[PDB]
Amino acid sequence: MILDKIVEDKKKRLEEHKAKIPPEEMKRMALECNRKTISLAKALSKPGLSIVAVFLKASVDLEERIKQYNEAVDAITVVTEEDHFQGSPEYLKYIRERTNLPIIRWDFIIDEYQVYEAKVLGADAIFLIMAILDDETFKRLYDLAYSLGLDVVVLVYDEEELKRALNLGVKIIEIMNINLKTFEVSMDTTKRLASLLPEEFRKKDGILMTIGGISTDEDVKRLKKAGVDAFVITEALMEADNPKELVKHWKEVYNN
Amino acid sequence: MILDKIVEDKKKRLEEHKAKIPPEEMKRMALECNRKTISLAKALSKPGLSIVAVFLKASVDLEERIKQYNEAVDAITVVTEEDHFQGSPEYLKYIRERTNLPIIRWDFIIDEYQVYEAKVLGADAIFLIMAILDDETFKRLYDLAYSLGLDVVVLVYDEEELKRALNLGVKIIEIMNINLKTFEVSMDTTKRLASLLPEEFRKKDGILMTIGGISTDEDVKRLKKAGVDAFVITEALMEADNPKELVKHWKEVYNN
Repeated sequence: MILDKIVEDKKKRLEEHKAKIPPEEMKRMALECNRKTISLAKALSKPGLSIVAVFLKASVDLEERIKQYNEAVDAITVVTEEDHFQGSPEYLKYIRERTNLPIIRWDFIIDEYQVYEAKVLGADAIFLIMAILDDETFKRLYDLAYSLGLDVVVLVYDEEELKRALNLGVKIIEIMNINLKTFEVSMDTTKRLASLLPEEFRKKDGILMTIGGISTDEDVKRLKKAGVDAFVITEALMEADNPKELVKHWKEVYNN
Repeated sequence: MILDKIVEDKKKRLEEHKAKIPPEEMKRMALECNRKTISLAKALSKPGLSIVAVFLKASVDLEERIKQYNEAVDAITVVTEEDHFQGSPEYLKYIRERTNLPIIRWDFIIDEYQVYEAKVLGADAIFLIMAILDDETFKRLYDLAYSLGLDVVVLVYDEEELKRALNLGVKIIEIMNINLKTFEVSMDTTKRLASLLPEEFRKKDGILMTIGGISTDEDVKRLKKAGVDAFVITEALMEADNPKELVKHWKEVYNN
């Protein structure tokens, strides 16, 4: 119903893109074209809570929201998946022109084509999902992204993905606050998994990000306790009349 | 991005329904109201390949498609999830009035409220997903559905879910033909998992259903080889000009 359609749509989209810009050419452009990446790692490990805002096209007002986010948050995620979310390379290009913050490309990134393409489109980082990559494929894509000067946000969902992830040298880990077995979106997830991080994680420049289930001041206080360095926000920042004030308040609750 | 939104939407929808029809009342109606269920089990274990067609509202022509499906397929799945797919109790009611085939309610069924509600709405079976139910909750909902005269289609995705499922007495198992680690939708999945079914599975009235990745005659021949009793179809039957001919041809390829 859901997972099977996401997979088949993505394979067809990849074939549609590879037709327009062939893979050997996309690789050529990534290697030849000049772009200094804006460091996501530096923006996420700065003291205090870092905020990552998400740009979704669906599930000009955009120029305004970009300007608001530019003054409020620390990095931007752009969703380029096309069938479920109506993203596109053009959408990312549009936002890239209008912000100096680090951009993370969010997509189902399973192919080196998409890593080269991320570099070409001006992303500073990509999202890799442990659940849809075996260990060989993950290491390949992870290494290629860093060879291009990109950071990588690694999404984990449970204890063995985290284990796999730490076992593969990962430095930026995002935990989704979902618990499928209780059909719940709660910080109880990050809390249990964060406890399994080694004590040297932050010391060795490890970065912990979370997404989902945080909306109250008490929620934010739980993050600091857990060693979360950054929070990824979707609708809460889209719907806020005053994103800068919301971020400022979250950061104060975190720091105090 | 995806999983967290599906979970939060579903919890809010459940609260919206419980407000209109409280749970104690929904239970009263399920127990008091008269309905003889149409046996899904009998329709799926009849000799040959059984076809289950899916009614999705999104992702009157409907009256026509129902009539076409009534002459072609062996059971109907109705998606009642509202936020991702635009289903509704009304949608199920509408289809129920117009078909004598067994109906499976497809939703994220995590609450006995939804099992009682399925009975009230005229479903003959419900869908339970191993991945989003712990063993206590699964057994409760599985047992309640059968106490109401409903069948249960149990969705499994990997080897330990199947193990869990067989360990809980399940009789109708649906395998989704997805492989997350290779980001593929393929019968290679059902084939590997079907091999792990005990030899007594079919003898003890076990029923194996698959969904996804089958579209060619060779695909269909792989199903029989694997002991698949039924195939669940979505777009292939929606888009067919002649569903009865498509089903007839699939059934011939299976039987020969």
